[PDB]
Amino acid sequence: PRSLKKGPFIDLHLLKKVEKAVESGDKKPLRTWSRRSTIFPNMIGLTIAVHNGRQHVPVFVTDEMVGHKLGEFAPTRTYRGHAADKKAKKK
Amino acid sequence: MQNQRIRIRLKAFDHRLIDQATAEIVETAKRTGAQVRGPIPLPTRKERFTVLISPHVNKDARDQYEIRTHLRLVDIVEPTEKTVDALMRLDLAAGVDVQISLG
Amino acid sequence: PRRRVIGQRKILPDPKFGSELLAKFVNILMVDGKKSTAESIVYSALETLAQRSGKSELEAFEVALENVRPTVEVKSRRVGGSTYQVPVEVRPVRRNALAMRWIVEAARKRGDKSMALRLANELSDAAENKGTAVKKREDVHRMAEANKAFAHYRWLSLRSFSHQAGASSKQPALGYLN
Amino acid sequence: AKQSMKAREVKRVALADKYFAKRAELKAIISDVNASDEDRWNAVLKLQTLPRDSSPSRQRNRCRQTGRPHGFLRKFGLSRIKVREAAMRGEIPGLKKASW
Amino acid sequence: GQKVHPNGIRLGIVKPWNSTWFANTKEFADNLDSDFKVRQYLTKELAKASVSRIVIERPAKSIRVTIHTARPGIVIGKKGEDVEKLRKVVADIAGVPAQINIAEVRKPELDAKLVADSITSQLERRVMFRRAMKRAVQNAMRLGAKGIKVEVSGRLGGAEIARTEWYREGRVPLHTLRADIDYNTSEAHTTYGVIGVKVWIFKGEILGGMAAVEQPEKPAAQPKKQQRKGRK
Amino acid sequence: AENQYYGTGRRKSSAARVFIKPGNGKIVINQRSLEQYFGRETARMVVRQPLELVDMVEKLDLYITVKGGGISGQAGAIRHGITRALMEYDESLRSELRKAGFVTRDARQVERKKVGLRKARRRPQFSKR
RNA sequence: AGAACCUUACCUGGUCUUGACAUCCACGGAAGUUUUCAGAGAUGAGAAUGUGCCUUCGGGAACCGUGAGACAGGUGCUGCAUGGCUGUCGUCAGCUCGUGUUGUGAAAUGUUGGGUUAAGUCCCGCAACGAGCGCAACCCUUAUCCUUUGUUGCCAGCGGUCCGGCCGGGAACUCAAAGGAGACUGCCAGUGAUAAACUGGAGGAAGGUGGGGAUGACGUCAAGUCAUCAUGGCCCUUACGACCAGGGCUACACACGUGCUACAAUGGCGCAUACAAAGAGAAGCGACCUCGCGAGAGCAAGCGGACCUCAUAAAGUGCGUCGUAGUCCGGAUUGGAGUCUGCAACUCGACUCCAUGAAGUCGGAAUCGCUAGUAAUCGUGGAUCAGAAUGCCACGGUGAAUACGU
Repeated sequence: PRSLKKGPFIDLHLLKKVEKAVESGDKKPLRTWSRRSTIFPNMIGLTIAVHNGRQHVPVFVTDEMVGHKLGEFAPTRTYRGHAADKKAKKK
Repeated sequence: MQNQRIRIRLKAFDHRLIDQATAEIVETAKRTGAQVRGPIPLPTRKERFTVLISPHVNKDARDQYEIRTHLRLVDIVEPTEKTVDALMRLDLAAGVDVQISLG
Repeated sequence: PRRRVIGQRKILPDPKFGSELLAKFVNILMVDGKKSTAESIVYSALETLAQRSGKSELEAFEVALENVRPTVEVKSRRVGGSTYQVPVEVRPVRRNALAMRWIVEAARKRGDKSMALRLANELSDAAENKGTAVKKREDVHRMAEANKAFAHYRWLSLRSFSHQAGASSKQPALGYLN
Repeated sequence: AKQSMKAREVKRVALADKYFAKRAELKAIISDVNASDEDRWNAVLKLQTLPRDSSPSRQRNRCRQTGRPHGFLRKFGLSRIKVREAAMRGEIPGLKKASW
Repeated sequence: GQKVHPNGIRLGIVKPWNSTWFANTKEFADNLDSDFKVRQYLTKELAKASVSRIVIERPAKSIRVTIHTARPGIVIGKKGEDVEKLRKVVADIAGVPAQINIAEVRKPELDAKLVADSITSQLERRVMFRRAMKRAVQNAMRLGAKGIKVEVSGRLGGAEIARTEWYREGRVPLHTLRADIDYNTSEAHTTYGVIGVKVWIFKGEILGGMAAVEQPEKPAAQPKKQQRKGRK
Repeated sequence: AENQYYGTGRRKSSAARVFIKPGNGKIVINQRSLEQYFGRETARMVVRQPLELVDMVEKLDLYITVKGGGISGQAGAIRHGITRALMEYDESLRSELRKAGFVTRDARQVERKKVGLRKARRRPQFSKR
């Protein structure tokens, strides 16, 4: 297994996004480039739009996803299935 | 066996140049001191390189370059201060760097 | 091809007994370069053989190397629309090695609970001409009596031969106009 | 070849000294086992984002002459092709073709 | 287009290296890149002279330029201002202060880069090349040496095809390790693009211009050389 | 005549140094016993193998020094060092031992791992088409 | 030659246009460094340390932010538009320069024959004469071995003594870096047209240019690089430039090229047991140390590497043990915990290690290197090197069948 080693991360980018977001409880989805960032208690009930490189994809932040990174809910690679080859695109 | 009192070390890439530069230091030490030895060969280091031979592709043909590095030690069992004074004064080489520092 | 005559290596007696005929045996007993094991397998086999008959440890090895020995070989060299086979009588260095190969080729499938036993059983057996490589002999001489029919692009070779101080008849042997 | 990876490297070495010097020893002090119930406090390790391009993990340097990436050799400060042009003409001390 | 480069295997015996200094591994790249920068920017200044080689050498606390020339006076200029300006910039590039000497001039008409500047001038200047290859060869064999090869490329006459031509005469060894032997590949521009000449010239199979050291170890240095063999 | 005759025991670029003398049949290896140098090794019957061959177990006393190589091999050189050292009991001694191979050094010399090849001679494998 | 971002070309998202980087001008700031806050970071705004260089004492360069130009910049396009460079044939054993002669000339001749070879090597010989290129050689290396050194090298003997050169000491001895020695079909014999040369003899490590490397003809193939770089033609230059970030080739329906290790018992299991070479360690590694199952942790003498360390070198050996059952071979996966390089380990990073435990029993079509230190096989170190080697380079362990014949 892999880990986060030993130091403390809160991410600089989510600290400053979250501080302005919490004050209303919630507002419209926060435009996020931070795919490096873990999910945290401070972020519970926010809606984080996560750039995947092509576009932002909405991740709804909630208690069950705190063991995880923002970049896990938001996808990257495309899988061609083998019922039959993928004919179409998905955005 | 003996314990190393002091280290004088000669480092070069040209093998004839180092053999000549130690033999002359050895001469200076017998002429300008009393307690000298004949130069210890010491093992030679060699660094290994591999590169292409064409700009692009041709995996089979390849190139290998070598660079050799020669180490002489002398090991004068006692230098007089007057020996060390002549050594550093009559220095002028480029194929060899002579080291008199200790560590 | 080949401009001049080129030589062969010579095996120098092994380090744990002092025999050339054993140092050549251990060389084909080698798997993954490991002659220093193939030595350990020869001497451990030989000693099990030595309980079976005490007059020599080499008894059943030395007679195996005579009895399963092929005396004749069949060779192959394609001609056009045909492959054919052409018999030759074989040189002693390969007579000896074929038999050494065949004793060890049979041993590694004997399934016995130690390789020293596997090799010791196939030697006790091939010494009495009852074992696994009596068949390997039998076949290799059959081919050499059967393939006496064929020649190398024969119909034109048979005039070419007759003027080169050859016979009025098909020579069943390699690399001659026949 | 391209100028953009070489430009990246030129701008990076000034940002190594400017961002990175003050963070140099900071991994051992604030994070690892010496930061057992000492430091380990978020507010000084959110400050390593400025050094994020300046990070030891992008101190890959490549050719020193051109800034050109891939196939590098640290001992000359060159690469395969650029070592070869100078070895061919003897421009590098002690370096020759190999036989033994 | 074959062969590992002909002068490159010769670099360890009776051909000198183009540079000679030593840096103890960790500083060897920093010294190699400065050794290049002195090559590149110094030759820019002497553009108007004619020069066959550039040799850069680094003792303690010093950098020594050797330069090899078509004549001794060509780099000095009027009243040494010129050669001070050369040393000025060698001192600016290098982590040390600078010395410069002009070498003794020996076979400057048969030397690798100076014979090839003479031959490249004909193609550069777009002369017919009906007689050139023969007049190049006539003058190399009239001034000295034992054999020459010239190969000329860059689309002779202005061509829109690949177009090469060549000339060998006398003796030109290729797989030889002993003596210096002079090769140059020129690069030069004209109206239609880059042109280039590959020039092997062969002066002698024994040449004393770099030779092994005067003594072996065994006769050299101290008269009483035998050890005590212990006895501290 | 000298205090100990000496053999150079060359096999495969390893040197068995072997000082032979008259004594009571003994062996010394790297200033210790057989159990020390050749601990649980076949190497102990190796070093006995040249001493049996010329029928001299009970007549040579020996002092043996050896470096480099693999252990079964170090002994294999000592098997050459013991016959190397023997030359002078009689004038033919060296002629007969040279004819059997036990003075004769392993005339095969290393081939360097070669440029452009995966070994010394091993050229790439390609089907490429 | 060591793909999270970087790298990276590709694609998208923020943001400016002299611009990442140079000179030159305009305007604020010295650059360098430290610091709060907004902003994803870029960027921007403010703060404190410093206030250098020159001076029309205004103000500028330097360097940075801003702006405009000349201009910088382009993995921009074209490899029948190129230069520089290298690959194929092939170790083919041939190819060419100078010159004459024979034909009207294109072109022959030599460069073809007999004998022989690594060889245009060498005996014989014709219109081929004269001569060069490949090969042959010098060359480096190795092997003994001659030679000098005598340590961080060695130690028949001698001392403390675990019998380690650590040390009192000792030179019988490898041994290391360096001059290099020896081997030439020259000797002798058989063969071969005298003969090159093949084989045998003998001393020596070794007889067949001693082993190994260097080593590659003129040059078609229009082979391939505009992406090392030179560079004309020739296009953008608010960009076919630049900062910053994220994402990818490491995708999955699969096939294929290659290498690894395996499919056993020649082995593996447990316990005990042995010796390497070569090189890396100046920015770095590092004994002992105390913690830790290990990895690692945090401290650190010490180092300059023939002293210390990577590193327990493994395979191989000892003993007892195992039977085709995918096991007693093989150990992949995956769950889980400890650890690491870095703001940051999710797809795409490393390491230790606990438990369970598959495929595969030598495989169709396909398919390659090798003449002997080779092939095969086993481990090591290094080059690269943030973090990652099955690979490359070299090294040492152990080390094969045969080469009749064309």
